[PDB]
Amino acid sequence: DVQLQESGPGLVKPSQSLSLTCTVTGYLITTDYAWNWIRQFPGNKLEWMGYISYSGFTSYNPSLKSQISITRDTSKNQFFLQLNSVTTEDTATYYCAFGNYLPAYWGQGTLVTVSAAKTTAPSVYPLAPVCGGSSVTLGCLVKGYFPEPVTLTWNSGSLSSGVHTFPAVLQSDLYTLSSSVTVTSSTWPSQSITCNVAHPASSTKVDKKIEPRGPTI
Amino acid sequence: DVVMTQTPLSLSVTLGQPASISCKSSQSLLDSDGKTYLNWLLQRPGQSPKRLIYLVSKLASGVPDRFTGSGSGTDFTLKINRVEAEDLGIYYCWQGTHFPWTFGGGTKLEIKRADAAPTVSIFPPSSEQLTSGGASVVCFLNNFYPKDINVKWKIDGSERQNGVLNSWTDQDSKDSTYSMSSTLTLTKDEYERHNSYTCEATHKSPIVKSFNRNEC
Amino acid sequence: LLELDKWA
Ligand SMILES: [Zn+2]
Ligand SMILES: [Zn+2]
Ligand SMILES: [Zn+2]
Repeated sequence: DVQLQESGPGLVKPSQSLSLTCTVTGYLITTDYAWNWIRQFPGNKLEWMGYISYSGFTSYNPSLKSQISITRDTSKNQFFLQLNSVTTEDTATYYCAFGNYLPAYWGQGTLVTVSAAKTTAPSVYPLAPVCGGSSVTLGCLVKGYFPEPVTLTWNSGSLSSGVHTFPAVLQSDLYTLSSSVTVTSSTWPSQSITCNVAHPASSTKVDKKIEPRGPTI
Repeated sequence: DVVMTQTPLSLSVTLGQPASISCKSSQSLLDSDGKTYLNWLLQRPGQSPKRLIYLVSKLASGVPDRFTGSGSGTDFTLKINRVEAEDLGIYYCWQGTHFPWTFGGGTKLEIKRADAAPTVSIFPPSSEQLTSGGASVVCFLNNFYPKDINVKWKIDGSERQNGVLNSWTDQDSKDSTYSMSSTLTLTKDEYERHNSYTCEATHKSPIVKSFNRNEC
Repeated sequence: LLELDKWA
């Protein structure tokens, strides 16, 4: 099979340089094809940035010429993207892809935020239902972190159905995110449900068990 | 640079009905080699874009014959013969005939279903947040349709839109519904000075959910 | 096995 995996810093300061790696598996980048970079801005806009061919020739989007460089390391079967002196407008999801030469297969994409704001760990709060059916809805609230993304799962991911995780929203340099999970009443509290949150940026991993509320007055 | 434009911006199609998206270029995509390099792309919620169509009509390996591409010059069309739920997401047209290669802005395909009121859940601040000196009240509106919904927060009867953060999911292909979270954040001191906390959902007679501090 | 386009 042929799989592409992007990797790199999720947060870079303005005026600094951006650096991304695409690791290719299942095919040698020296054999054939063009190896592309493409980004998607917030709002869904897609932009082709450029490619490096199997033969090592490069082609760049004229809009980016004096900023961009695409290189490769044939010993690690990797190709790279570099933008010098980024600005906040370079904030986007970056994708590696390959085609012959037009892109035909895409990577998983990696988010890069360009900002001056400071990396901040999340507070995670359990949301237990009010004392007042056949199903019950629990929640998790994650506040005051930066930058995106956080990884939120229920029971380390074993809980999948009936989960709704709401897109993070930025306010005053800090993100808020929430998630709800609906299960049958024969499931909880008879069985423990825990919200798990991972924030790679701050090396944070925290767990929060949802405990039933006590009786109301 | 070659401008790609799509219409409509959003298409609401009933399951089983055909859907057609339009794409236009600011100049002819017919190359001097005879071929026309017009491509279609699909991006399902939370996923990377996938190739759907190349050379106007050719299907990428794995794509059902339900999908038909056509057109020429500067006018192209993507047709989905029997729309299924998993087809929902964003469709992009893009050109490879001219340099640099450029993409259309996208068209969202949403599944049309019967209207549905939200299931509303309210959550007082957690003991953990309260102890830290903050207070967030959370309202979940789950599994509603259409997407356009309004939430009013009332504290001791008084409406309050200050310090409210709202967030919608994309459409769920399981039941073709949407969900949204509304979070009202106050200081603990403000929170402890009022009694009733109520969120009301009205939808494109409110569904109301409420609790009283002095009952917790 | 991708077929070639004009750029290849
Ligand atoms: Zn594989
Ligand atoms: Zn749901
Ligand atoms: Zn007050």
